[PDB]
Amino acid sequence: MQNGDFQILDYTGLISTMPRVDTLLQSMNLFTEHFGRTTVARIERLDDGAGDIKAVQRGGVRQHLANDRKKIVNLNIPFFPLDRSIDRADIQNFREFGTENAPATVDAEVQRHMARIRRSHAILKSKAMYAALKGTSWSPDDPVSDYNYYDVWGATQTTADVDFTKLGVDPIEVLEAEARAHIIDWAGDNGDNYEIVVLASRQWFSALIAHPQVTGAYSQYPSTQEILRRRLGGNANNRIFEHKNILFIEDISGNIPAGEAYIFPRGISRMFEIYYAPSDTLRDANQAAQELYVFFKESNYLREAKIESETSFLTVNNRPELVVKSTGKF
Amino acid sequence: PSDTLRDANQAAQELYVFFKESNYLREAKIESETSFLTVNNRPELVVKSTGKFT
Amino acid sequence: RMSEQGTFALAKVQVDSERMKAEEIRWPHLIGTAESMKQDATVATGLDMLYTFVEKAFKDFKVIPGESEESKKAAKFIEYCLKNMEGQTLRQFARDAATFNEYGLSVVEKVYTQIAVGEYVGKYKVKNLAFRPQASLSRTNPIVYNSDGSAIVGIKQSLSAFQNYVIIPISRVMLMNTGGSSSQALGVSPLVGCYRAWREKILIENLEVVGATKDMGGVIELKIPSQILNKAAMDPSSPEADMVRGLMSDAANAHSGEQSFFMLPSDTKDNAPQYSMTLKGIDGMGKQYSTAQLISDRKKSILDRLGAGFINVQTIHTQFVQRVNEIILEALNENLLPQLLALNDIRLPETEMPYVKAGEIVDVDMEGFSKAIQRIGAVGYLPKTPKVINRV
Amino acid sequence: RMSEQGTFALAKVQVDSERMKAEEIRWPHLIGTAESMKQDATVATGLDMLYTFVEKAFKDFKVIPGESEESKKAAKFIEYCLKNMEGQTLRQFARDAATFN
Repeated sequence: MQNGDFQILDYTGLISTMPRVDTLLQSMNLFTEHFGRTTVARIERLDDGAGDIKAVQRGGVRQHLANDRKKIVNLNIPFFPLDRSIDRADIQNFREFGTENAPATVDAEVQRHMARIRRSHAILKSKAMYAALKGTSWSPDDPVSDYNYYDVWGATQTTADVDFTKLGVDPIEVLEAEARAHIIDWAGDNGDNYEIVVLASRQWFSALIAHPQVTGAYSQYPSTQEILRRRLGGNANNRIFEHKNILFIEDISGNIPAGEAYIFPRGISRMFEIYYAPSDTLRDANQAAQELYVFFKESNYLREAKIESETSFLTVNNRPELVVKSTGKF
Repeated sequence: PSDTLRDANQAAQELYVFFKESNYLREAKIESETSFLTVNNRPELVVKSTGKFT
Repeated sequence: RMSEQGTFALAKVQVDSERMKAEEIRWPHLIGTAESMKQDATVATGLDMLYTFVEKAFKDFKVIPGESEESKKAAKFIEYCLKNMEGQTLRQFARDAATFNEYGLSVVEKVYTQIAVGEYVGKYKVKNLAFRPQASLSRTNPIVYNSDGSAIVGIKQSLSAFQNYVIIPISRVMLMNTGGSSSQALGVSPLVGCYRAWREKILIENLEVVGATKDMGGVIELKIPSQILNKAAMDPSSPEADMVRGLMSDAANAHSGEQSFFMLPSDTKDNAPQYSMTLKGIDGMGKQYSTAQLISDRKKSILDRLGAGFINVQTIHTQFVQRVNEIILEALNENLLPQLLALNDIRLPETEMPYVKAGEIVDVDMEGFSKAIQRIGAVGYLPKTPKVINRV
Repeated sequence: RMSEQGTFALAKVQVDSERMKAEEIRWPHLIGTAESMKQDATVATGLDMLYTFVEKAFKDFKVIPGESEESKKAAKFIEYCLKNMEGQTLRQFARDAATFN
């Protein structure tokens, strides 16, 4: 590498940095994938139950039953494009920024753009699931869908608030009573022992552990999962805790508002779904959709290169009833 | 000949048909052209016949 | 494990390769640039000699059967089918298949028909190995891939070829290509590379013709006082006019013969004479570049890509022809024969599949062969079979 | 299946090829340009030497029969027919056929 006009120097190395991308929700595998053909989907509901029988005199009048109930809904899907171009001036006289004298190559910039586009698509997909879990679809600046599942299906948001400043009150005694009772009374089918999971912001999860009740619970004899001397979840970035037949997870991504936590059960059928629609191309029109489409074009006149990527999907929550907005006070 | 630069002053065909795709998988077009003249070289042996009816 | 973790990237390897070419040799144009080449007397000649030996090889073809009795019956049926196409012969097919040396690509469609009356009534022949000309194909996308650039689903033909003056499934088509890897559907024509040299070769030949015509060395120049020239122009019926008209015809006819001479007045007005006659010549030095050797270098540059460069004076040319033969045989042995036997439910093991063997492109040496048989025969290493006897 | 799905395009392959030729060598003119060539002493000589060996090859022709007795009788009849055309011989036919050069 060249130093001032009459001097030289030694090039040493390259340092690169990039922000973290979270994949916890992807890892948990809570969403089922459906590849459709159109941009409209249907969902069928069929709810049934029973009534009570009242006593009547013998030999006189009789009693009659009611009938069932049905509902049908429809939904649309948004679109997400992403494009970029490359010009001569970007590589005309710019050193590669790698080795000492290698000239800039179009391929390197193409790979950079590929990486950036992939990262952006992954981030968008991650944000979509977080938005869906909250009970609303993700479609910024696109009021065409803006579907609020609580309003669409008809429901209300259970709170199950908890206060941590009361050292003499175990917070779990409110979570159990409210959340688990509501979930059991609203499972809809006839099940048992549903597993409960909780997503907590850093502040909420950190405050929960420090509560005197939990510490006193495990302090006096070893048991297992030694909170005091080990670390929750080992050395992994995402801490894990399990107390009173519940699983607690910390949200590193920070998408959850600070101090808030969402409680939802596992195992329930078809609570979460995601649908993919085809792109705006003759090859894929009316065909089976794919996770992501990437295109690349080199100008036949040697004076341009362009990159193209697009995708279209929707995240749907089929049961707003089983999401509880835990809110902490400190 | 068709007006295309391929066959300018080159040859002739009864009917030219072309099909185009944008190469971007987003559009296509259809083309067709013809150029001909119908000539009766001997306007001597065709005789008109008009008829008064009723 | 048992799962692919990548793609061939057919749809990308193409799109890089179309940019990295001069624009006169990209797909929709190369069809015209090929036929606007060929009319060069060195380019035609290279292609003609290549087709000469390809046709020879696929004339006396043979089908080699296996060991079992089942294979021998299958080999006979294969020979009948390949020698009884209605209106087609393998020589015509070979000389149509070998067109990928001009366009990197060749498309042949297989059509099967049932037998009405004959030795193998009830079976299926091949009616025609229908050649699809590269010029009649789709000028936009000729070859269509999956939703991804992984594989090929078919080949598209233009709708303008069905007129006088559509997508064909891949399973029905036999594709041959050369000059590229398996990931280049549109193969590299051997004329790519030659193109820049052909452009130069032509331009130089044009300069030679105009240069030889314009080398006016020794041309006759005459100087006459302007008083005579001006008087003739304004007095057409004056003695000056008659003499000027005589000069314009006499000077044109001034050749060398038995009576050629010149007689001019010797008057003098200044340091220069009034009348003069001189023969011009180049006042300095002539041309230096010797355009002759420029053309010879470019001709050898073109013929080398076709292996026919020996005309400028086992060989390179013979080895080059074998390449074209093997490509055709792979399509014939591995795409038509297994399918043809499947239709007539002749299912055999791998070791019992018959195969077609092309003929020999170099004639046998009578002197060499005759004395080779004796040397082997005089020791007893040559079996006594009708196969050896029929070789004479 | 057993169905053609295309055409040879004889009527198009021609009409492209007539444009891509200098106009003195398109069909209705090439008949004149051939006979206005030949009178070059290098062009005549090339064609004459080609016809010299074509006539030689088709002079001592032979008919090769099969193995069965039926083929041998057919071969003899073929030889009689090809050698008894009224006013024609294969040498004359060969030197007329070779005019496609």
